[PDB]
Amino acid sequence: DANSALMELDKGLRSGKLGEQCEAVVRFPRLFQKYPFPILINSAFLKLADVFRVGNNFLRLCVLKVTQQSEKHLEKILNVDEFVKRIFSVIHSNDPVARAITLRMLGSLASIIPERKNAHHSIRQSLDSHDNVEVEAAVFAAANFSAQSKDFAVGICNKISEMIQGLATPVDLKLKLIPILQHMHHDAILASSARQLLQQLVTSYPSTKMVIVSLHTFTLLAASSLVDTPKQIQLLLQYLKNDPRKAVKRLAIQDLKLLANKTPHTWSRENIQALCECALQTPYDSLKLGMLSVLSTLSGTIAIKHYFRSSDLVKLAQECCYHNNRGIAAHGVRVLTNITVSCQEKDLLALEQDAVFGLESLLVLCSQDDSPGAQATLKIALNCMVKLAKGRPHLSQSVVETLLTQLHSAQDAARILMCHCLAAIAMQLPVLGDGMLGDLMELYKVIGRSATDKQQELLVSLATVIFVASQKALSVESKAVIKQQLESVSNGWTVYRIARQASRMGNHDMAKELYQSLLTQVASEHFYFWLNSLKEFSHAEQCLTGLQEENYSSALSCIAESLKFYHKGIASLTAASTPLNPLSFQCEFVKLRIDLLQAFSQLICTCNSLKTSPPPAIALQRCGRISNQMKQSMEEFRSLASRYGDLYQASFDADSATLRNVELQQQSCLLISHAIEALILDPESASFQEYGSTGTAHADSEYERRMMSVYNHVLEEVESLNRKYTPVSYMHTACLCNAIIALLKVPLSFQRYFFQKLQSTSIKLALSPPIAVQNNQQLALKVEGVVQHGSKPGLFRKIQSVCLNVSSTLQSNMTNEMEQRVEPHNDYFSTQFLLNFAILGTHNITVESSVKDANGIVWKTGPRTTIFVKSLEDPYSQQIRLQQQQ
Amino acid sequence: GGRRRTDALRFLCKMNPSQALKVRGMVVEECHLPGLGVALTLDHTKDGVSDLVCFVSGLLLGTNAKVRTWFGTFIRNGQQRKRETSSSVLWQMRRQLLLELMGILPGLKEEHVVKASALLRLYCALMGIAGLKPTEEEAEQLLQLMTSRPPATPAGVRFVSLSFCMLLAFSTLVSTPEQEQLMVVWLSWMIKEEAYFESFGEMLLLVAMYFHSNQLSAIIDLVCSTLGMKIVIKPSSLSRMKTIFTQEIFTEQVVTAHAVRVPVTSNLSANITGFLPIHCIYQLLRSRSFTKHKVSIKDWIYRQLCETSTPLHPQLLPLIDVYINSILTPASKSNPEATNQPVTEQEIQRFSITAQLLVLYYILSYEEALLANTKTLAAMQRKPKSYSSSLMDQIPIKFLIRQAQGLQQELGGLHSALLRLLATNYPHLCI
Amino acid sequence: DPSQQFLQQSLERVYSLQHLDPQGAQELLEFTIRDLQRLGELQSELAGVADFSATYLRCQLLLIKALQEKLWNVAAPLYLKQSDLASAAAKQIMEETYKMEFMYSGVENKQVVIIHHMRLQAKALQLIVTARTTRGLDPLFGMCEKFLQEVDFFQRYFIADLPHLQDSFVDKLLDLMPRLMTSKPAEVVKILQTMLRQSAFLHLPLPEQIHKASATIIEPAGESDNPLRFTSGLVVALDVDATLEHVQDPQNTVKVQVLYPDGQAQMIHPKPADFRNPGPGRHRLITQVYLSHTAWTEACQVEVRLLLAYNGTIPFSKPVKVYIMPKPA
Amino acid sequence: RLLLSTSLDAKDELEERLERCMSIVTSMTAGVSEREANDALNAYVCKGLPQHEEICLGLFTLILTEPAQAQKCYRDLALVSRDGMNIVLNKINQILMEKYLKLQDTCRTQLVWLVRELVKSGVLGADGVCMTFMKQIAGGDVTAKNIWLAESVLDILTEQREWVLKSSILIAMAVYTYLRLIVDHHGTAQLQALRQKEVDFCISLLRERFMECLMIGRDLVRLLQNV
Amino acid sequence: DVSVWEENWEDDIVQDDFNQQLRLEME
Repeated sequence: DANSALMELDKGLRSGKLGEQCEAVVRFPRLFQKYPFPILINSAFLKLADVFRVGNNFLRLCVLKVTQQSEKHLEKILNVDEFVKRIFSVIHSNDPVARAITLRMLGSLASIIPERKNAHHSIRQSLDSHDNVEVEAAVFAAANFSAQSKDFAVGICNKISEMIQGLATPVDLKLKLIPILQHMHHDAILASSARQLLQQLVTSYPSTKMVIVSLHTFTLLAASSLVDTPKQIQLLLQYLKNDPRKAVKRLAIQDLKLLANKTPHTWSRENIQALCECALQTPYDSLKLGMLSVLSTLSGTIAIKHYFRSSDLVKLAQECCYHNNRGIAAHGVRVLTNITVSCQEKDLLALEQDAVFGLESLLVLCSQDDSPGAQATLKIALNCMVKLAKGRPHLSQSVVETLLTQLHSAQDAARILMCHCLAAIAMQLPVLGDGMLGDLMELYKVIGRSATDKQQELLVSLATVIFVASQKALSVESKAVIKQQLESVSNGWTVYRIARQASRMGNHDMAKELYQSLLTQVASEHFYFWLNSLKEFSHAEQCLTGLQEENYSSALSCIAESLKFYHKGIASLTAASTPLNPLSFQCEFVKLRIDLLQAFSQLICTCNSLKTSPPPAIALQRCGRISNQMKQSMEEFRSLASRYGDLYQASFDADSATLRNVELQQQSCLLISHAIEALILDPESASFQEYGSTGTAHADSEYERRMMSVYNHVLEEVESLNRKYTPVSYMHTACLCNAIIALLKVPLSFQRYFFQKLQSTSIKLALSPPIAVQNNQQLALKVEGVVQHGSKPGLFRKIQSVCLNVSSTLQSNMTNEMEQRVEPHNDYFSTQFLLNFAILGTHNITVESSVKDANGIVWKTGPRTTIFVKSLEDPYSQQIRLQQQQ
Repeated sequence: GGRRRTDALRFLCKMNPSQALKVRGMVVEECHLPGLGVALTLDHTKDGVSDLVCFVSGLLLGTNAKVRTWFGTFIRNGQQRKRETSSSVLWQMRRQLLLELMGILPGLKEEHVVKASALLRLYCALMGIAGLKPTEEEAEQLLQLMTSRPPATPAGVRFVSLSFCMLLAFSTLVSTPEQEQLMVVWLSWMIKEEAYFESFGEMLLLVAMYFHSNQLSAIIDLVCSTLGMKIVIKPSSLSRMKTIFTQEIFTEQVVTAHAVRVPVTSNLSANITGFLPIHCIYQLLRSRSFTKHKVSIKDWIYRQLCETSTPLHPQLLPLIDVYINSILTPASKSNPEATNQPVTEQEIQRFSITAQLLVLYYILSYEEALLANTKTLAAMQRKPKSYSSSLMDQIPIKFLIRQAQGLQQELGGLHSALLRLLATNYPHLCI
Repeated sequence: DPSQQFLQQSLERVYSLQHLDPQGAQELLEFTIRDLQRLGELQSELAGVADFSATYLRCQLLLIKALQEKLWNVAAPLYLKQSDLASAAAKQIMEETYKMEFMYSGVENKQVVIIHHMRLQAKALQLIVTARTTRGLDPLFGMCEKFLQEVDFFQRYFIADLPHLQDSFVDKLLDLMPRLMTSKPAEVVKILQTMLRQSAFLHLPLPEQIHKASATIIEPAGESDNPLRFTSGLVVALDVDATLEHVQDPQNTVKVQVLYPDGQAQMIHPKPADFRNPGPGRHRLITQVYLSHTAWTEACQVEVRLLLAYNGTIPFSKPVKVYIMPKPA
Repeated sequence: RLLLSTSLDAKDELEERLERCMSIVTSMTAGVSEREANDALNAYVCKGLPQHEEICLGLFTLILTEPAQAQKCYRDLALVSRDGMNIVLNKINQILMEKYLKLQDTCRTQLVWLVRELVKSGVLGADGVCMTFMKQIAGGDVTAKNIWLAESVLDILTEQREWVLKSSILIAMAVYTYLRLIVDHHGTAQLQALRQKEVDFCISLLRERFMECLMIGRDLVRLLQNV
Repeated sequence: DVSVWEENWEDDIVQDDFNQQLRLEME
């Protein structure tokens, strides 16, 4: 029990022996962790303050440690007055150490008790004491209170001004005193006075340590108070150009880096001009590197647009990209990359070649250095050329060419990073050239007997670029790849990742071969079934590759065979599900794929039925059977689209790529449905405005681009047949089944969330409840749920507000319908609902939970928890009702 | 009517074989006519793993509880009625499973171990959820499958754990005495094996300790967690098994020897929950068993403390306290940690900060125990065996306690105990 | 004043640099609204103009982000409204335009014209998304006719201000008004869609002096676990006290609202007598709101909030909540 | 009222102090939620020392009043006690050994529950409470309620024998008193089982704490010869 | 710091329980 533990811990505090006392004191925060109950926290802190008052100095310091650690819990203190009063009493002790500990205690407590005048006066008094420990404690407490309070801030600002101006203060204490001024951002005039004070400081104390501290404090103050940021940047540039000391210059670099990271837009053209001039003039490599890092950080924002041709920045960037030092070259080429991508001015198009060639030079420099700094510079250069290629395709071709030329002679880690960069290049830009594939295959061959330890990641990355490059099917080169794998790998995990990439890029035959080869290595049950299911899905998709244009019999045959393999695969997959990591997304995705293929099979069957079931002689109702079958097909495809949308809403944890893939599947379903509608059911109602910029969309994957291309082709095909034929013409079914086989021609691509799941978040959804309640007293149910997270909470999404919806029904009707939106508010929400049950009997209470993200999208994620409640009345009400029922 | 409908669907599916599995999927979705689904699977079957095994495993162990309950009711009703007249498709399915059983039995081949384990899991699902009373030939084949000796691979470890859980769950399976002595010689052979512990040894030790403590409910929890479903086990059968198990195959001496043979749990912490070998060692040490059975627990405790992650597993501090208490028995006591290279190298081949703090707490609490016992002693002159004052010089106490103060919330009880030790025995460090 | 000229030059920076690509525009808009919010927090004097400008630039940012959504390069049949952001963007711009118009005191006609222009742009965006999602010609015709009626109402209302809205959305619509009126729903929706994309960003003139209105409920305070026990069916009266600042017509515009824990959102009109003025630029509000309901299984929390009504209503203060425990008969 | 009495019984000033304690502790609560109640309670306690003592005695009497209220007020007392309630325990001893002749049966049961809670929690000075409560058992009597009380405190002591172990003098006091009870009690099968429990506990204490039993005196042998 | 490829699957700083067991199973 909470109170039992509290007093069992308390008896240690009263033990007298110091060991047990300090043991209990440091045991207290764990008790707060177990029981965040404000009653317990209040009582415990009162006991803490009592023992702090009466105890010796070491016990007081232990209580100080506890107070500092228990920061999150102390805003729930009820009797703050008594607590701080008995804490404050120790400040009158003649023992300077006790006064210092009390000052530190008040500083820790400053969050819950600002604007307390006696505490402020105690801080102000101790600041001018003689004992250095008390003075340092007073400085710390002043920092905290000035962070919290406002009037205290201006008072301490005045006192610090007259103290630093004074001569009694030693140099070290002056150093400790200056960063107090970083909290003077409470109002404009106070900040301006602090700025005048800091100007006085830098003028009249020019030695290294305190100019360092003072101008860093000025930087923080300007960052907090945005009014004086331009003059602060101007002052920093002045100190960078004029001051000769290396340390002061390096601090200026760091402060400008902070300001660039925190407010790039405020920078002016003059500031960038001055920084570029400083970079050009200085001869030291380290200072140049740092200020070019600042410039590069600026270049990756809107500062370039505010800056604007050939100017100081361009000349500096060109000069630095060929500098000997690796870091300077990296930052210079990044500046050139940013300036080229950001704007399309004529001089930029002229100098874009310079950026590319400098990038190649950096690549050849870093291709064999093999050091962590070299790895970082190589990563920077590869990211820069990926961005440049995303901006400049005609440059991207030469980028690909030089990447392939340097791939062969590069080292293993350099090859891994180069392959990652090339994979990004190929994924974003489709027309990479199949001439790449020969070089990659040749490189893959020689690497087969290269090493054993680092060979694994190089192999998987090389296989990834092979699959991404092969937009079409494979050949005997796949046989070479699998032979090399079987001969040299002997690891399996790399085989699994290569098969996973194969399934990702649609090379499903390779995936089938690898999964079949890999089945024996596994040891568990669910993993064995999962691998078998992946093998069967790969086989089913490799069956899909047998389609040819305009052949519909073979198309139906392939669809049926793929349905057989898919059913075997889904049986194996649903055998693999376990309570730990239940394969929910995979099961639902495979079910929807099977249902879509079944819908295509039935639609092909109806297109054949147009000639197989001629219209009755009794008889656009002439082809009655075909009309009814097309109605059923439209219903089935609409339901399939709705279920794909439901899967989309349920897949909140999934990444962007998986969501886009599911959206593409739903769009295919909607395309088939709309084609059915326009061609058969009502071409008059088909007033489509499809004419637009659909083809100009930026597709992020080859599969997505092909899907959009076939969408556009089918849509323009439908429009040409809008009115040109009778509603049940053979051309309609011909175009429809042509669209079906065209959609099925491209291979299905899996995504991250199918294999690897991140951002795992669920809702416990506790509540306050086989249940019954009086009908007169309407039910009030309190619900609350902790929102669990796994590793990074906000990786892709960020839950901005929980949405709760609850329903009531009898015979197990929708009688209690209301929606509530509540924020997590420290990742644990709570609220209540009021429900009524007029009907006596069995009532089911279904409560649903939905998640609203930062973008405003509504996601149906949480548990579909349901509870049963019985409805009944009290005895005397029923008795009087029966008696008066005349 | 049901038989006629099932026969008509069978003829329809035989007429269009490619869409048969579509009909099976529709059967599963609608939860109507399970016998039809089983018959369709059997027809579609005619090396890998049979699709029937995958289908029944998916039905029984899937997420959807409605399908599980529906299939369980179907199979239970099918078993109850007609007393094996061979009309129902359930007996055809059981005969198919028997044929698969005879197929997998030969020890087992290299890759056949995973399929055998899968069949064991399928039969576990059947006998647990369905309540299918096995036949005598079924029991004989199952027990023959349990007795096999896979090649001590991780698949072998999984297989032997599953088989042991199998024997634990269903004492009716073994039945007659010859099968019982077969299973006990199999258990003895499994005990004699060592490569499994690189796992099965941990759960075997756990079940032995639970039987000794008679925590049968914990046995049920562990078995259900290991297999992967919830099953009512009727603990009376577990008592009957526990009788022979404890009295012959696991005495306190042999389980103690196995426990010191058991590997430590690497990087243990509050992140990983449930019972662990540390709990078993703690229970044994509480019973003073190691000194009774003359077993050197010290090496295991040292190596365990070397393997620790940042959050503090709650059982570590009571373990160290009892172990230190175990060093102060009158007649014979457990060997304390060596003054040599273990302790010295721990405090300077890096080791975790938690490991350093735990061993430091061990030294300090050992000093307290020395001061408490030497007041009485009444034992051999080597009973103190105190650590050299030179050793106390090397160990940086203040720096490590600074680090502990930095990492308080991960090491609550540890930090509190450490501060108590510092205040009570190193006040000059507490100025 | 350094702060005033800082705000002026930041706004001038935004007005000069609006012609960037969408990424740069979004980044600059985000940085500027962050800076304006920080300035409003830092100095309470300029909090009025700061929050006003923050709302206007947030409207602009919402408009910009909506026009870059994926659906503009996908055909209407393939559209799915589950991932849609344009409708929510239009809704938020509508609410923020109402906040800009009514919440802040001292706004002159020269600000009302731009606020209504932003409202017109939001209505146009709503028309665009509704045309995208639907397929029946007649609702498109009706919606477009209503939208053209609103455009006519706007341009007739502010006849004296059109020369100062050059290159704006409404100006370009007026230049194309006969063509828009005569054209079919598809052609008109397409041409107004491509017109809205190229519309310029009007320079909002800063008022000479402007304060944001705000209320803070203090009678229930932050509440407590203690519930107001009383018999069910009957009514328990709850005192309401709030401090209203810079409200133009509080006795008419301000309405107290209480939300029971269900769909029933009861609304109340405080009488003009209870409003009292202790000092200039503020208004005290003493109200005794009356709450009744049937029996509850246990004590539950009931929410009360201030609403600022106009001619609909908007939220006006932090939603305070109190615990009520209606005991049975 | 709380203590059984009639009109002729003297107006007990200690009981009037208890009544004033009832007034302040109940009227200050006013049936509000425990949060604000304990906030105000701590304020009143920290105002001064006599009001702190009055609040403590009110909590103590509430522990003797009603079960749910006893639980809540014992919680509040453990939460708000400043000095660990040592002088409160002193006043508990005084009220106990003085007013036990008139204490109501429900109050007796709730006081026994409070004693068990204090012993289990290990509050300092509980040995004094244990030995003064032990002193009230009258020797050579066979009243059912007294025997039930003896059995209840015996159960308390048996479950917390370690707390007896850390209290050196209480070992001797308890073993001597239980030997006296053993020579007093006999006659019924329930008393026979009680005899078995007492003799087992006493033998265990005597063997495990022979050195501590040395200071009991020669009367230990006097008790031994009869048993 | 920056990453060369954003959609790279070989990033294994965060390994889920399924992949944790799968890696340990066959290595």
